[PDB]
Amino acid sequence: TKEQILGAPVTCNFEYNPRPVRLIGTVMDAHTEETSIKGGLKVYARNEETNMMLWIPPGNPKLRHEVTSTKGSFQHYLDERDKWDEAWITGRAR
Amino acid sequence: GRAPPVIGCTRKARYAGIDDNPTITYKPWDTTEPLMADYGWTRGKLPKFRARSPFHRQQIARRMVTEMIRKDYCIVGGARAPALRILADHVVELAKAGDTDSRQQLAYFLHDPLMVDKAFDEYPRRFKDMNAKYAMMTRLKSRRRTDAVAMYFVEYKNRDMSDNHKGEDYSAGPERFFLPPRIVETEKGIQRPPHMQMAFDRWASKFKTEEFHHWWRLRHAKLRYWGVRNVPHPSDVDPLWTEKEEEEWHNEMLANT
Amino acid sequence: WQSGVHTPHGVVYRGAKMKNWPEQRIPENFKFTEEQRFRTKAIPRDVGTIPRNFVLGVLYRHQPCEVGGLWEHCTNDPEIVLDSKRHLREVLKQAREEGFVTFERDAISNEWLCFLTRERYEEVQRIVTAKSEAVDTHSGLRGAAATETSTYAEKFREMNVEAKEAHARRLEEEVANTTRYLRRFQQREIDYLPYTDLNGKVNFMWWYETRDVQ
Amino acid sequence: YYWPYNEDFVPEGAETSRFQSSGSPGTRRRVLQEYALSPLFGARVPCCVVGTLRTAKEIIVLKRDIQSLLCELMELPQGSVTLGPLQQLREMMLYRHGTPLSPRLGDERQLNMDAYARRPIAARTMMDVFLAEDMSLDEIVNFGRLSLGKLQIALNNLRKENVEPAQLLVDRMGISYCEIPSLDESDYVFAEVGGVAVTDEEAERVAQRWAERCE
Amino acid sequence: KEYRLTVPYRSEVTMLRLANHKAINSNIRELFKKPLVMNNIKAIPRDLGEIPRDYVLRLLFFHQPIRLVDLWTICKEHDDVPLDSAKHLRLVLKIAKLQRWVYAEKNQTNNLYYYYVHQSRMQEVQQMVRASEVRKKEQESVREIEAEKLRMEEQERRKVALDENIVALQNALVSNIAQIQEFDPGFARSKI
Amino acid sequence: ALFSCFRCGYMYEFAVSNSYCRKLTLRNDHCPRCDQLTLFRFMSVSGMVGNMPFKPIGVPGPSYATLWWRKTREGKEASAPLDAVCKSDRW
Amino acid sequence: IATGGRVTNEDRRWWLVHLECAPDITPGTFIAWLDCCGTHTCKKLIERNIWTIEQVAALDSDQVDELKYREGCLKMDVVWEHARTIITPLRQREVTGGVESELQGRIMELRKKRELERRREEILKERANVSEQREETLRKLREAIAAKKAA
Amino acid sequence: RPHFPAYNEDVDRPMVVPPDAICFNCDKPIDAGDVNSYVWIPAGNATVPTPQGYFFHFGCFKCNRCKYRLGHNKFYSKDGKAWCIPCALGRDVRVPTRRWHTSYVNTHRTGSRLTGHFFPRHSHQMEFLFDPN
Amino acid sequence: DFGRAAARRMQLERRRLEASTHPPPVDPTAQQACVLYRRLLKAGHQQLLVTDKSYYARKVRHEFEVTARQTSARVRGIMYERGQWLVENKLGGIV
RNA sequence: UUAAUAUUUGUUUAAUGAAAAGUAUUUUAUUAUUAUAUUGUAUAGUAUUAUUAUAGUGUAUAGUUUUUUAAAAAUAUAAAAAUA
RNA sequence: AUAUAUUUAAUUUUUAUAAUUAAUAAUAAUUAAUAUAAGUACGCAAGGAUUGAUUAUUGAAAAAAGAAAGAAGAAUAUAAUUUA
Ligand SMILES: [Mg+2]
Ligand SMILES: [Mg+2]
Ligand SMILES: [Zn+2]
Ligand SMILES: [Zn+2]
Ligand SMILES: [Zn+2]
Repeated sequence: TKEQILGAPVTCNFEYNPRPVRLIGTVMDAHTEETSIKGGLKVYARNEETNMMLWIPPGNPKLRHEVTSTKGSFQHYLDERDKWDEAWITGRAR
Repeated sequence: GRAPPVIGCTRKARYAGIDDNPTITYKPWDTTEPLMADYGWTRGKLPKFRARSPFHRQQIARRMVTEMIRKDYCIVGGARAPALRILADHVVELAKAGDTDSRQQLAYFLHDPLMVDKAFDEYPRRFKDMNAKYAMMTRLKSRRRTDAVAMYFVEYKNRDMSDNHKGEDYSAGPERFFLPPRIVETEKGIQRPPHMQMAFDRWASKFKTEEFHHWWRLRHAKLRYWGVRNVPHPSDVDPLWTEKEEEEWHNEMLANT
Repeated sequence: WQSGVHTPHGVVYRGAKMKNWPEQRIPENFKFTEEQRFRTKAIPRDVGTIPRNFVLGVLYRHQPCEVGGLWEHCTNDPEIVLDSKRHLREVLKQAREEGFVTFERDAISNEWLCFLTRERYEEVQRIVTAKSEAVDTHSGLRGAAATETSTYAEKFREMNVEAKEAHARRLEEEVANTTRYLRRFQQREIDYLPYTDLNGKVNFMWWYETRDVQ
Repeated sequence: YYWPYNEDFVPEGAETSRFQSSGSPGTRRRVLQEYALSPLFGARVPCCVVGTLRTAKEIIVLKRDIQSLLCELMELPQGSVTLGPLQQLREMMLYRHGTPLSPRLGDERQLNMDAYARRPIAARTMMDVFLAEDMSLDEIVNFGRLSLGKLQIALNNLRKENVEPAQLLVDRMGISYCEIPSLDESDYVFAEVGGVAVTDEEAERVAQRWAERCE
Repeated sequence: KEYRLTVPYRSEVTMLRLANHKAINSNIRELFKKPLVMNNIKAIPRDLGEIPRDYVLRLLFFHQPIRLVDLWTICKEHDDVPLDSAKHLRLVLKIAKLQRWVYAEKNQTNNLYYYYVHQSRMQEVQQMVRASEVRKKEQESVREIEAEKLRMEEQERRKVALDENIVALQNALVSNIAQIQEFDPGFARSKI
Repeated sequence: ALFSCFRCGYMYEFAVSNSYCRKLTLRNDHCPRCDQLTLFRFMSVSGMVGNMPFKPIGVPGPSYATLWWRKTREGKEASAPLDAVCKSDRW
Repeated sequence: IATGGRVTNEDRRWWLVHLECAPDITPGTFIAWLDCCGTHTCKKLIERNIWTIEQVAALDSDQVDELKYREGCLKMDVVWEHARTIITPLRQREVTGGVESELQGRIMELRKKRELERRREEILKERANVSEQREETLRKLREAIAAKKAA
Repeated sequence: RPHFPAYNEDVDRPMVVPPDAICFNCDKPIDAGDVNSYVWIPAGNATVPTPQGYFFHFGCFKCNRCKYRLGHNKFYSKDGKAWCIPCALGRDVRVPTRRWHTSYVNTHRTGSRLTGHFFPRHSHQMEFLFDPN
Repeated sequence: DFGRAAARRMQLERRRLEASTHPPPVDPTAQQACVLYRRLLKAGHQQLLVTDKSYYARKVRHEFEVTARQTSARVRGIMYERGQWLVENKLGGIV
């Protein structure tokens, strides 16, 4: 369920040339409870200076994402939500 | 992956089916819960009868459901009948659920807390043995003369399993709108709940005064000044309630016990 | 409220029971899901005149009370009207909102105590005296029994201060014993029925009766 | 914008249940392989599905007598036949054919190949008949064919006329249909689980583990 | 024509904005929006006299001087204030200037209030306030004495309360004894 | 909405729907402190009963007075004397 | 789950492979976890005094018929089939947790715990040692400044 | 545009009609809540007399010296009595052209409702809400 | 503001208190600087396969001689710590 | 002819005294108190039963009770994303 | 700023079924990044072409033979998910 999935760190390895990209980003939302071809997953990954909001679809052989926390961490979800909101409002040019 | 040939939620025709393509579409609110459905011309929504605004439409729906729960039936016109039937089904669902949240939601929706209580008292035991479609809608062959709109008689199904309205005959209305409704000869000895009986007696005794006769004659005068035809003169009008008529109606009420 | 799902197994509350509520047995392996436990909604208890007067009578008996032993005192009270600790907490919250009692914290034992407000202490005393007179009028006894009770009351009044305190302790412990004994023979059934007031709000009307169990 | 989840969506200081066995994808794949190669629990093979033209509300009162008479029909000791849940076939106005919820017909193409149509509905409420679990599929299908033949003879006798268990089932119980369900082939063997091929030795290991767990 | 009015589920603020009825505890802002000849809202009754005068006099003699905003903030900082607004403070100060109680002198860029005309009477009022504080301390000592008396009265209340508890528990005891005698009198005869 | 008694100042909260917009200003409700029928006035504003279209359940939300009134009667410093008797989360 | 009207081997395998996604589900967990177990179904089961997946699986076909055609539980058959399908591995989880333990082991559990605590202590020891070196360098700078002032 | 809140929140300091309540010009008891014939002027002060606002009768809210109405609906308290500004400043008695022995004032603090104490009252009350404790 | 903003401000205040308790890192002295230089040179000549040892020594000399003398003392200490990290982590991947 | 037209369409009331103006058949309009002849009390205007609260006092919770219709274009208002 | 006439775009509501012909929307003088022919041909040499491929620019189109006064939903996307 949402309350137990959102907020979990996700390790995503994307097979891209010339070197696969390795990211770690918390779950922000899920589109399906059980497994499905339209499962969907919303992940916020922040690098050293880059913040991105990825929507990884399930079943792609090149986009291998694994959930590792095994738990929800709703407070961590809230913290990451606030971080993304502040970064998104800041990034606009003024 | 690519996008559909028509991207975004595009309003289709009234009788066009679903598309079943990936489209980011949001609902206004959770319409799956009773009495929270949306009105529209698609198939997932109730047929929106004509109203000045969605607020006015919801007010009309609330008064419709209130009168429906009050007198067990309602004669409506046009697209109001499917909405009334579906909302009556929703009310029966809430009554059978019988949660405190269901009580509070039906109280938020209805105009009468006494009708909320009457529903939650009668409808569970009345429709315990029914799965769905608790209300029946019958299209009448007579139309409203003013706007030629199609009329529909909407009612509840389990008439005999109900505490109130047990044995009531709706083939013809009562003699007066404040008198108790007709009763078949077979169910003459039936008895009504005392609280509903007292409420009806109070509301009916409201109309037994002379100030109501004055309101009646003044309404005659108003509708005659407003150009409405076939409205007699307040000199030719006669009161709806008199002493001998009340006496014989009391005799008939004691006969029906 | 069931013994297994809402409380750990083995515990039971010595108080008034709800009418027609079955005390069904729950298996020992029963456990709630972490997500299912969040969406649990309890029915509202009665914070009305009878429960608040009962709790005020207990708080007037024990001057002052402590929140830990308050449930024990309520269980020892003969005419208990509370359903469980949740009902007790709700009645305490209602009394706090109405201003009958206040909650202080002792800096010595680091525990919360429930004191009676000075402005409402007179009304609490009036309620306690009216309840005592009602219990006296309802209690039935013969001439000799009434004479013996009056003599015992006169003796307890003529006794000293510490003598009266020890007599009160003995009397309350014997009352606790006789209540634990009589509970096996009769209980207090609480019945409820929801309704809606003129403001569209849902509230319950409650009845309290006593029924013999054999 | 608005986030779909508010702050009060999860109470603070409360933990949620874990949604996977371990964070390691290898351990996840191994546990998935175990649960995929596990034997199909709760799966039973009915000898015959018996159906009537009445409704479940009318057959519930007679379901026990149907069990006893089916035991007498199988000529088995009392208590060897178990009736599954009553399935009320969908009352359909258009009657699509082949659906599991479609009402059965008193005719089949193999029975009347040269018939230009089918015969009207014969069953509207069905129930499976299960034997003991230790019995083999050969005995199951033998008992099914025996019951089918006996019920067909009883229906023919009833049609020709207007103490035997079949006659009682057809007259008193109102039973008017019996079929032999085809074997369910939905569960396909997992050649690979999680992309890793399942070797014969590993499959035998999982089978032995599940046998020891059942023992 | 308003979206908030056309929305099917009206908010509480939206329903408040429809409170144009001239009534007790109605939408005062929505009733003031309409003209004065339409809404029956008279002028604001501002209480003037010695009650706000002495208060602002003490609060100004404490600092001597302060600006208008500083005076308003220092007054609002307290709990009991006969002044409802800075405009009320301004009117009180203006009446005091007319009666020669406070005088406003303009500095390089601001105005400050001082007590120069009634400086002797201002010191007299300050000494009266100090004597009132001393009388409040004496009343606090008398309240400590009355608290000792109330401790005696509370000991008497504890005596009568324990007597009431005894007479109640004895009643509950005899009631339970009667019930147990009705059900199974063996336990009652054993307890005597 | 949040209402207070005219005689004693007792406060209780209850959301107002579209069927009771006439009773939003003044409510004739039974007061538990006065033990009789008293007039209740509108004090502070809650969010709403229904849902704003395409807006979450939080929108609009109660005012700062309603949030402060709740926090004084139920919160950290308010439920602490009540968490020792029952701990409402449990029975 | 739709089931198209009847539970099949594919649906049973679906439930079996999804049993991995619920390690904390025991045979004694509440009945609301089973598929197609609505509020009406759950309330009717609680009336029947059925608070457990074990008690759902231990039901009889006649009881299921009573619940489906006289109480109003439409997917009671689906709930009962799900319970009967998943009850057998739940007993194993409860008695020993075989599928959960034989794949990790207490040895690996304690190894992971010890390595976690050692790494967490090393992370703080790194900062402790770097602060010690910083303080030592500050003292050396003080000594060098004293020597330069003496010079 | 009006620049004042509506429905002043009294959660910090409730303004209720006291059980005992006398007048300022009359020192006689008034009706508490049954009739709004009195005039309530609240300011949130316990300053004597009649704390949390004094009270006046509609007929008696007039000046006590000249027995006339008020100019701008503003009275002057003078040793326990309510005078008018021309009376307090020492000017001559001026007879008003409008109503003589009664002033334009609403009933039950309706005219003094748009100004006074609102929410929040103090600064330490907002930080009580925004802090978790 | 809100409760979450207040908690965030309190956490930031605690972190700032800890950071103020911690001192500015280091201004390295000549002795330990030469020790680190010798360690770097010896580690390069021990494990430097394909990279020119002469070019590596020239780069290290250029760093130690111009970069620290150009930058500030805090950056000098940061460079000292980074050089120690390189010595302990095999020149940071210089193969 | 336009004209099978445009337009109308009566399902829910938050407010309190004159005079100009209006004379509409007030059948005894009122039923009485006081005192003292006589005289007169219900309805505007903008060609109308019309965008309409005539602002002379005065204050107020009486809810002080006539707005059809089952999809569309164009137009008219109101809202209108994590694009700029 | 007007549909009055002409002219257009549609429609005259399951027609089991486009296509014998009328008429009718897409007849390369493309542009930019790469890579290959090739580091070729051709140049004294430095140099260095032509050139069919992928992207880039994101769309797809069939006219006339059947019974007609409700909502082409018995409406809360099921051709009745149990139903008194
Ligand atoms: Mg006119
Ligand atoms: Mg046709
Ligand atoms: Zn009150
Ligand atoms: Zn007065
Ligand atoms: Zn004056």
